[PDB]
Parts: sequence; C-alpha cells; structure tokens
Amino acid sequence: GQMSFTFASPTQVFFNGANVRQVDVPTQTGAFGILASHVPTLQVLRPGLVVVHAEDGTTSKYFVSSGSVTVNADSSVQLLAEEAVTLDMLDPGVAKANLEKAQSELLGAADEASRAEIQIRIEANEALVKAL
Amino acid sequence: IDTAAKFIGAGAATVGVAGSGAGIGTVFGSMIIGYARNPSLKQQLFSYAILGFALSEAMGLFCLMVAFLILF
Amino acid sequence: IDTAAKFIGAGAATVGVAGSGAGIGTVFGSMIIGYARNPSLKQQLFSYAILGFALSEAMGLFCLMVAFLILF
Amino acid sequence: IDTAAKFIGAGAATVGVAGSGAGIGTVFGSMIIGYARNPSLKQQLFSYAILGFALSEAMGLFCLMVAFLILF
Amino acid sequence: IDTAAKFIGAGAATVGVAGSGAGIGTVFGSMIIGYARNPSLKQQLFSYAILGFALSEAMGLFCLMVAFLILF
Amino acid sequence: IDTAAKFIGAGAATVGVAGSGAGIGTVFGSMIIGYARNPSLKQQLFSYAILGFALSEAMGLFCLMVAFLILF
Amino acid sequence: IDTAAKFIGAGAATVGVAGSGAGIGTVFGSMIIGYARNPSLKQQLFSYAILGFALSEAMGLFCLMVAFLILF
Amino acid sequence: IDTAAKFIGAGAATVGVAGSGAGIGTVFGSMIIGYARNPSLKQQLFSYAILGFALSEAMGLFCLMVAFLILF
Amino acid sequence: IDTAAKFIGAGAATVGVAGSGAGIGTVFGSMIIGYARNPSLKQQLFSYAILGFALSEAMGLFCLMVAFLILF
Amino acid sequence: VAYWRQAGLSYIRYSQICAKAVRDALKAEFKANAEKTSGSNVKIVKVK
Amino acid sequence: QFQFTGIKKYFNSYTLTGRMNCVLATYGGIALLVLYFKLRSK
Amino acid sequence: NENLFASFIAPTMMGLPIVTLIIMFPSLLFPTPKRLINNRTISIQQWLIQLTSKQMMAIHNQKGQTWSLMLMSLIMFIGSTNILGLLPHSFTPTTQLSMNLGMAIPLWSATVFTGFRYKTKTSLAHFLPQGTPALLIPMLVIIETISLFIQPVALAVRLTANITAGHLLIHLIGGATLALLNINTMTAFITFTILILLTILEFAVALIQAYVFTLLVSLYLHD
Amino acid sequence: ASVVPLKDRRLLEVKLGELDFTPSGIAGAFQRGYYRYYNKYVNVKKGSVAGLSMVLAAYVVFNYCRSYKELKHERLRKYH
Repeated sequence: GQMSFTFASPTQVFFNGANVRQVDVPTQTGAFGILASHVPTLQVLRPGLVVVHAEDGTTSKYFVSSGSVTVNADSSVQLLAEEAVTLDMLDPGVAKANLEKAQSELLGAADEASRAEIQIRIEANEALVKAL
Repeated sequence: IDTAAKFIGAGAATVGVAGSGAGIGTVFGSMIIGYARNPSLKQQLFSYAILGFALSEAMGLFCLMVAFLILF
Repeated sequence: IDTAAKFIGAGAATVGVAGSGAGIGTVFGSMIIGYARNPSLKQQLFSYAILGFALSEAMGLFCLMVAFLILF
Repeated sequence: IDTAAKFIGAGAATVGVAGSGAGIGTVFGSMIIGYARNPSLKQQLFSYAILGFALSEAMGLFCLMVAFLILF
Repeated sequence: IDTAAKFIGAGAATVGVAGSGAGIGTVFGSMIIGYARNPSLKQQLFSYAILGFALSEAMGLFCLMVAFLILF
Repeated sequence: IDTAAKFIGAGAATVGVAGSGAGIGTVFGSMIIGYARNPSLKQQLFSYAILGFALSEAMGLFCLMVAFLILF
Repeated sequence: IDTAAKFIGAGAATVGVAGSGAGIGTVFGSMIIGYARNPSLKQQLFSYAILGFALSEAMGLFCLMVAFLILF
Repeated sequence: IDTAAKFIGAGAATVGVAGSGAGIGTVFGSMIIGYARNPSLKQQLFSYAILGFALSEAMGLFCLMVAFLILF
Repeated sequence: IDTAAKFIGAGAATVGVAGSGAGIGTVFGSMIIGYARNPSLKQQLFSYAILGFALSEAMGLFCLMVAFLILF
Repeated sequence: VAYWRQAGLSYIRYSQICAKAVRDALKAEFKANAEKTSGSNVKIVKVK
Repeated sequence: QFQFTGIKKYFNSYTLTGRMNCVLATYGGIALLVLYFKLRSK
Repeated sequence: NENLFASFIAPTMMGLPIVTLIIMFPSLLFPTPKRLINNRTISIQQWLIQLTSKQMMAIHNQKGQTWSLMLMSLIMFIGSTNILGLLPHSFTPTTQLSMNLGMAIPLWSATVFTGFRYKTKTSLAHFLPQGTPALLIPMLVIIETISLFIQPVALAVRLTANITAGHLLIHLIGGATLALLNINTMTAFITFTILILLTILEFAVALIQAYVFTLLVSLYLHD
Repeated sequence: ASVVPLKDRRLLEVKLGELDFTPSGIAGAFQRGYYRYYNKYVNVKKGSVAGLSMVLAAYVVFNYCRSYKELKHERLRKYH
C-alpha cells in the first residue's frame, strides 16, 4: 500500500517507481518481507534472489549480486543493485566446477587476507547453486 | 479423615493452572513485537495469536478439569 | 481436623497466582522492546498491551475465586 | 486412609502439565515474530510449529495418564 | 492442632510471591535490550517499566497479605 | 502406612517433567526464528533440534523413572 | 505438634527464593546482549541491571524472613 | 513410619533436578539463533555451549546426591 | 513424629534451587547470541557471564542452607 | 560482522568479487555485457 | 613499634568513618549473651 | 538392578581448632621486595594486582579513590583463604559465619556514614528516584529502605553459604568412593566427577569479585 | 626464640627460590628443589612451583595431626 518500489542498476533500469506489493531482499542476517509499513532500515545486501510480488498474475524472478536497501520514513523503499542479472542467461556447466575449484585452493593460501577471500568465493558460488 | 483427602486434591490440582497463565503472556507479548516490524496486522499476524491463546488455555482448563472430578 | 484440610488448600491454591505473576511480566516487557523500534504508540500498541494485561489476570483471578470457594 | 493415598497423589502429579502448558505457549510466540520477517507461511514455517505442539502436549498428556493410575 | 494448620498454610501461601520474582526479572532485563537501540528513556520508555514494575509488584504483595490473613 | 507414602511420592516425583516441556518449546521456538532468517534447514540446524529434543527429554524422562521405583 | 508443623512450615516457604533464583539469571543475561550490540555500558546500561538486581533480590530474602518468623 | 518418612523426602527432592532441564532448553536452544547469524562453527561457539551444557547439568546432578543422601 | 517433619521440611526446601538450575541456563544461552553478533569475547562480555553466574549461584546454594538446618 | 571482518577486507572488496562470480557464470552469448562493465579502465598514479 | 608510622597518615584520614567497630562490638556482645541465655535454660 | 550406589553415614564436622595461627598463615605466602628488579615469583604476584587495580579504579574517578587502595587488600585475603582450603586436610576461616559478620558490617556501615559526613541531605535523598507520581510514594519508601538493611546480611550470608556448600560435595562424592566395595566400574566415574568438581571449586576466586565489586557499587552509589 | 624462628623463613626463602644476590635466584635453587616429585613440575622457571608447593605440603601434614584423634578407624592390625 502506497509503496513506490524503486529498483535499478547502472546498465538498465528495472521495476521502477511502481506500486508493487512484496519484495524479497537477500541479506546477511537473512531475508525479510517488506509489508506495507515496514520499519526503515538501511541494510546492505548479500548475493541472492529477489522474487517481487505484484497483482499482475504471477511474480518475477531476478538475481542481485550486491545490493543496498534504503527504506525511508514514509512508505518508499529504494533498492539498488550492481548486477541485477536475469537468471536464464546463466550456464550451469561451467558454474559447478568453480565451487570444487576454490575449495581445492583453500590450503594454498599462505596469508590471512586471501583465506577469507576464498571463503567469500565459495559463498558466492554456493549462492547460485541453490538458486539454480 | 475422609474429608481431608478431598482438599489436598483440591489444593494441589489447582496449582497447575498457573503455568498456562504464564503462557498467554508470551503469545500476547509476541504479537506486540511482531506487529512492530510489518504492519500486516489484521491478517494472520493477529489471527495466529487467537490461534495460540485458545490452544494454551485449553491445556490449562484441562488441568483445572481434574479439580472438579477428583473433588467430586 | 476439618480446619486442618481447609487451611492448607487455601494456601495450596494461591500458588496458582504465581504463574500469572510470570506471564504479566513479559507483556510489559515485550512492549518495551516492541515500542522501542517503532514509535507508533497511541495506536494499537497500548491497546494490545491492555488486552494482554487483563487476560493473564483472568487466569490468575480465576483460581482466586476458586481459592475462596475452598474456604466457603 | 487407604483411599486417602489415592487422592493425594494425582493432585500432586497434576501440576506436571503446568509447565507443558506454558511449553506450548512459546512455540506460538515464535511464529508470530518468525513469520513477520519472512512471509513463507504455508511452507515449512507452519508445518514445524504443528510438530512442536503435538510432541510437547503429548508429554504433558502422559503426565495426566499417570494421574489416572494413581487414581485407579 | 488448629494452630498447626495455621502455620503450614502460610508456608505455601508465600510461594506466590516467587511468581513476582521471576516475572520481574524479565521486565527489568527488557529495559536493557530495548534501551540501546533507541535512547529516549525520559519519554514513556522508563514510565512503561514503572507501570510494569508496580502492577507486577501488586500481585506480589497480595499473595503476601494472604499469609497474614490466614494466620490471624 | 507404607501405602500412604508410595502414592504421594511418585506424584511428587512427576512434577519436574513440567520443567522439561517448558524448555522443549524453546528449542523449536528458536528453530522457527532460526530457519526464517537463513534457510539452512537441511544442513546442521535442524539436526540440532533433533539433538535438542533428545537431550532435554533425557533430563525429563529419567524423573519419571524416579517415580516408578517409589511406586515399585 | 507445635514443633513438627513448624518443621514443614518453613520447608514449603523455602522455595520463595526460586523465583528470584532465576529472575536474576534473566536480567544478567540481558546485559550480555545489550552491551554486545551497543558498547555504552558505563552509562545507564549497567546501573539498570544492578537496579534490576536490587529490586529483584529484595524478594528473594523477603520470603526466607517469613520462613524464619514461622520457625522461631 | 521409617520407610514412610524416607521416600516422600526423596521424591520431593528429585523435582529440583528437572528444574535445570528448563535451562538447557535455553542453552542448547539459543545456539540456533547464534549459528544462523554467523557460521564460525568449530570456534568457541559450540564450545561455549559445553560450558553451558555441563554447568547447567551441574545444578541438575547437584540435588540428585542430596536425594540419595536422604534415601539412607 | 517430627522425624518425618525433619524430612519433608528438608525435602521441600531443596526444590527452591530449581529456579537457579534454569537461571544459569539463561545466562549461558544468552551469551552465545551475544557473542555470535560481536566476536570480542576477551572483553567484558565474558566477564559478565561469570558475575551473572556467581550472583545466581549465590542465590542458588543458600537455598540448600535452610535444608541442612532443618535436618541438623 | 562476519568472516570478512576481522580479516582485513571490506564491502567494496566484497562487491567486486560477487559481481564477477556472477558475471563469469553467464552463458557464452551475453559475454559482452560482462565487458560492458569493464572496471579496468581507470589507472592509478601516486605522488611518490 | 614501626607498624604505626608507616600507615599513620592513612589512619586518621579514613578511621574517622572506618573505625566504627562499635556497632560490630555491640552486636558481638549481644550475640554472646543470647547463646548463654539459651544454655542457661538448656 | 545393575549398579547399586552406596552411602556412608558419618558426621560432617566443621570443628574449631586454633584459628589465630591459621589466619596469619596466608600473609606469609606473599613477600614484598625492596629492590627494583624482582625475583620472578613476586613478579607474577605484582602483575596480578596491576590488573585488578585498574578495574576498581575506573568506575569511581573521584576523590573517593583514596578508599580503593584498601579494597585490593580485601580481595587478596579471601582470595587466598578460599583457595588454601582445597588441599587435603586444611581449614578455611571463611567457613565459619562469625568473621563474615565482622567483614560486612564494619565495611557496609563505613559507606552510609561517608556521605552523611559530607552531603548530609542527598545521600539518602537517593531514596527519591524520579519525577514523583502520586499513587506510589508509601509503596516505594517502605520498599527501597527494606532493601537497604538487607545489604549487610545480603553481603555476608552469600559468602559463607556457598563456600561451605563446596566442601560437602567434596566429602560426600568423595566418601562414596571409599564405600564403593561393590562393582568397581562405577568407582572411576565418581572419581571423574570429583576432578571436574574441583575445577568448579576454583570459582572460590570468582566469588571474591562478587564481594569487592558489590562493595564498590554499594560505595559508588552512595558516593 | 624469636630470632630463631625468624631466621628459619629468611634463610629458607633465599635458598629455596629467589633473593649479586638477586641473580643468585636467577639461576635459582629450583634445580635443587626439583628432584623430589619425579620430574614433572618443570614449569618452576619463573612461576616457581617447588618454591611454593613445599609450604602447602607442610600445611597439609601439619593439619593431618589434629584430625588423627577423631578419625581413628584402625583395627588391631595394619592395613594392606
């Protein structure tokens, strides 16, 4: 109700300024539904889907690489995304071998900074394989 | 001596109605904090409270029902 | 001997109001962390606070009427 | 006096369902504050809260089953 | 033997003040977790704990006054 | 006088299992809020609730075995 | 018979601390989490737990004073 | 009178050892809400649970010797 | 005659510890969710686990103080 | 706070990787849109 | 007697309030008397 | 009917031998050097004070810091005389309830007379908490004064009651080993329970933080 | 007899662990104190066990004497 669902990207503007009902936000500390008087929170996002709910028959499916919420004082949530990619342009065959690749390179990290980074890489690669 | 066993079974059985009175403070406490996230309240947010409130009191009355059987 | 069983069960019943003392604590406790996020207080926060208070009482007061029923 | 031992035991074993009465009051105090983040309701959010109820009240109901054997 | 029931009756009747023991341990702990998220204590945040303290206290001293009035 | 002790003993020994159900509602009432934050169900989270029901009931069901040796 | 009923008279009133015996566990388990979120304990956020402890351990030894005054 | 007095001091002591089952409901249960925010699993996270699990059982197996202290 | 009253007045005094068997269950379950948010355990967060433990066991053991005095 | 914290990394470092980890997972029809971003254009020269 | 002037500057600072064992002393005397009283009546 | 526990009935004796030797003895465990560099066994005693003198100093931050050089002597005495007694046949003076009623009351009443010699009005006008409502003035100042006089009894009885409670489970779990000339498998498990319980009974150091600290809060609040 | 017991602690303390006299305890007589247990308390280098654990072994056997009268228990024989 009375909610301007803003959502975009640097390449192409997605669902923008339209009164859409419910948005899924993929976020560290989990996913939380936006229900029409949602409490304002400036939390940034983790990799995952956004399944956005409108009255137009059925829901759409997208995928955010690394986004940010700024839901304001009134009923206006603005979502951003670096890569709000569509799912169907993804190739499963090369995507699986990446997950076993980085775990095979975990113990080749002689420093402490990159050892978190390969833990980032498998988490981003685990994010897509449950999705697909 | 025959009257004295009536009242211990009256006094000790009525004790258990305290527990379910503690439970409906939780579910009505939790509806206050669930609403403060997502004002979709008149939908199944509030309706799950009256789901839960009737189900906990049904246990506490089930405790209190033996107080009228064992006394009589 | 008749006064022996009467004077225990009247004390044995009023431990039932202890459980109401527990469930009444959360209802003014969760409303503290319920209102702390969302200052929409004059709306249905407090109206859900007073209903939660006077419903846990009725599982504590209902034993108390039964508690005085034992004495008379 | 032999019949008196029947009466004193079940009113004591009655109260073992008081905590199991409040032990189902909190599993509904979660699903209020659980659903109000993530509307995935008809899926395994509600289906798990069904299982937590019938398991816990059964362990309260077996506490009432021993109340009958002390009674009979 | 009449005074013998006067003593054991107030023995369990003051267990009802323990319900105002654990029920007050929450509502003073909930003004910890819900203060840091929103520093507005001089407004109705502290005032809804004093209502939450006193009206939770009123069921504490009421189950104390039973133990006096059962004995005298 | 042996019969008057065996029946009050086991019914007193049944009281504690109310403590078990009042915690065992929490171990699924934390998994409702657990899965609703991060859908990690089929991994280690749900198996902890399988351990969580199995552990605290072992604190509970032994107390019932205490009641049997008083009865037998 | 005056001495013997005093012996069980203070035995039932021992457990009045059992409310404060775990009500002090909650409020000191709610400043572990209110200092974790916002490190500002040196202000109100520690003096609201000792003030929580004073007004909740006022009721632990409050009842054992009665269990003494029923004994001697 | 000898075996009458012993057993109802033994069963009424074993109620307190399921009084610590309601704590490990929180100890084993509040691992769930911590594990979902952060999966640093084989860190002190699961090991702080063992400092909770065996210290809360250490008040559980506290009173069980005291019951067998008054068995003999 | 009071030889049993030596027992049950001690046998009822022991279940007042059953609060603090759960009250330390809070403060260790409530520490891991204060820790998984903020991994700074060597700071004052762990120091509030032990003072919360010690102040709860201070109200824990001295309920067994009144147990032995009724015996000895 | 997570494992990237207390390790020396940040959010902009987090966003560069899980963009590329998505953008390398594409089919070989939309490869040029991964070249549409092409962050390797700006150079860095220091004063010293 | 040099267990004094090492800590004599400390004493008249805080023994103005700290050296009030009179209450402690009064309680002790009373405590001894009650014990004697109960053993007098056995 | 496999594993039958046994028990032994024997009196548990807190006797009273010659005490004024036993009190003086944990003073001579700590030496004091008149040298710049010390000798690597005082040097880890001297470091251990530096720590916990920086936590009973930080809260107060007044000209009530003069009092705090005594409060670290109070922590070393019952820090030591609770840790000596874990030995086989030693005797703790903080077992008996006598001296603890002489440790509370000359210290607790040294606090309420500290502000009454300087402030004289607002020390116990701390009984006025807030912007006074009407229906609960008499319900308040009969409560916040009955939880003041509890404090000396609340301070001493919490120390004597759990220290001795450690010693009985040392005996009774230990004495059930000796009288376990039945099946020998369960003897080890009672022994393994003991050597866990002796680790928990080094919370006799942890119970001295909860004696100096609630003496500070009962000093910081009044002054 | 006061200068007799005072010269027991002073002489013993310097000899047992630490004091041209301060570094005499830097090597320490802990190598002399070592051989009594078996070898295992090896950590006495700067937290010195054998310096402290002798007094506490003396205070135990001193308190075994007072308890001996009460817990007699001995038959008309010896034990195993």
